[PDB]
Amino acid sequence: GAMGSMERASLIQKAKLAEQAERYEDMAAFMKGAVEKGEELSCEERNLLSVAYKNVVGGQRAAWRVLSSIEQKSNGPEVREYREKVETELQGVCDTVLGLLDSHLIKEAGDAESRVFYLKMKGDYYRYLAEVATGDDKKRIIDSARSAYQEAMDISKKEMPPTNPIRLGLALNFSVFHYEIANSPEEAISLAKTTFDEAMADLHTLSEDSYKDSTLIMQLLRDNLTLWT
Amino acid sequence: GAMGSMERASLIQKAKLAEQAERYEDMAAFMKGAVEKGEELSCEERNLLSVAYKNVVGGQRAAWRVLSSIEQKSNGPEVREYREKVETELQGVCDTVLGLLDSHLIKEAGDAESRVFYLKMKGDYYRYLAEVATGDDKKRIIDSARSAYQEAMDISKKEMPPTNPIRLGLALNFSVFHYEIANSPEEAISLAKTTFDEAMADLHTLSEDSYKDSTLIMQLLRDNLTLWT
Amino acid sequence: KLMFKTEGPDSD
Amino acid sequence: KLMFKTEGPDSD
Ligand SMILES: C=CC(=O)Nc1ccccc1-c1csc(C(=N)N)c1
Ligand SMILES: C=CC(=O)Nc1ccccc1-c1csc(C(=N)N)c1
Repeated sequence: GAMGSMERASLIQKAKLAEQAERYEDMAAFMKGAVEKGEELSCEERNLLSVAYKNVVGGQRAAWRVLSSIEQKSNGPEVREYREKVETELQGVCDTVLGLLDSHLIKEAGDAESRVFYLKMKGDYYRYLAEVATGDDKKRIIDSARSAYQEAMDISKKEMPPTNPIRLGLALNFSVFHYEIANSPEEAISLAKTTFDEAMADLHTLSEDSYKDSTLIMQLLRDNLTLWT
Repeated sequence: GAMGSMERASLIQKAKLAEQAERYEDMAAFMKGAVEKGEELSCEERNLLSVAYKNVVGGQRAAWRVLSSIEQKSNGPEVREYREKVETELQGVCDTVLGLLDSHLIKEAGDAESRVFYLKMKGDYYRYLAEVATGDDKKRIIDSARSAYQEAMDISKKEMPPTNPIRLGLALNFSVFHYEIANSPEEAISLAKTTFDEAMADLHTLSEDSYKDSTLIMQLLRDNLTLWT
Repeated sequence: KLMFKTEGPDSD
Repeated sequence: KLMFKTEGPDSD
């Protein structure tokens, strides 16, 4: 694509500059270009990829919710047309990320840390597609998210300690998937509670810095449990 | 352009929806499409146009400043390249707005309220071009901003009361032009003080609602004076 | 809509 | 950079 002529290292450097400038669409385009170089990504580069697209899709999700709410209240074609425009752009971003993951980030990821990271992303972006999906395509999209999250969970439980931040963030997101996408609030609560309690029991093994990383995500699990129970 | 097939009224409605969704690039594209219909704009529509592009260019200015600061500290080509990319996009947005004003918003604006509004915009977008300009092109751009602001000032003083919010916002922006673009801090301070004092003396003529509109902008003049004196 | 906590930047 | 107050949305 349009980043084919730029050095991988230059694309990474510009992604970091774009982050500092809060230019997340640019950041995502630079990271897409870095991924398309074909080399595997480091932990820092995976985080740049994820942060960029999370910010882009986050703005789209927030806009879509505003428009959907106005549309529901209003039920001319303009509200529906514009909600559809935003929805299509959101779906396009999800498809782009899912495309990077299947071609070929996931299949080239052999280490637990990288494979879990990417499968969690696959779950997340199918989850964002599910949020806007309506009907049977909705069922298939939900199952795709579930499958990705479940495979990530299986690997993380076998290969990572219970305080691992990637493992914790995965469980957090899968529990939110259960609560409001799969309409399984009890599964959500059970997952969040077990994850929190097993991490709690492992905190004594950690350095001050790792302790801070793990407790930050545990607090998000607690935040959700407080709202759900 | 791509909005040529959409009804003017639909474009206005979608601009208002985009504002609610905080989708300012869309809002600006809808308003550009409304302007290009060729009809004059109402006060509300002028405000939609201005708010949309102010938000778009505001994000670009903030990004450009972050990048320029990193570049100055660093003095590879990447920082300069990316600052240039953002700079070109900013210049493109300024050129688009200036294009709308000259073709043909300003020449079709006969009422003081509309003509002052557009000439203030012309001053503002030449001012944003000046912020990134370097050298002699810089001098010509500064003079273009000055000329637009001055003509707006002349009309506003002849045709509007000193508490008129358009007149007040014009003087605010022209005073900031003087302070940091034209390197005329004394002209800036004099303008802000005279504008504030003349509005103060006219507040007794206003309704509660107009009083609130005028005092809000007077507080911005005071905010600047506090920093400048 | 009430959004629950998920991982990473709270960008929506 | 210290930015002074100007009219309209403080979007930068
Ligand atoms: C501030 C720098 C920093 O933490 N760099 C890293 C170094 C090693 C692994 C991950 C990261 C990382 C995590 S999030 C993130 C981001 N740029 N948002 C970067
Ligand atoms: C909230 C609605 C409202 O104030 N509508 C108006 C009606 C008559 C003149 C101007 C406006 C206006 C000023 S700013 C603005 C905006 N949409 N940002 C709209």
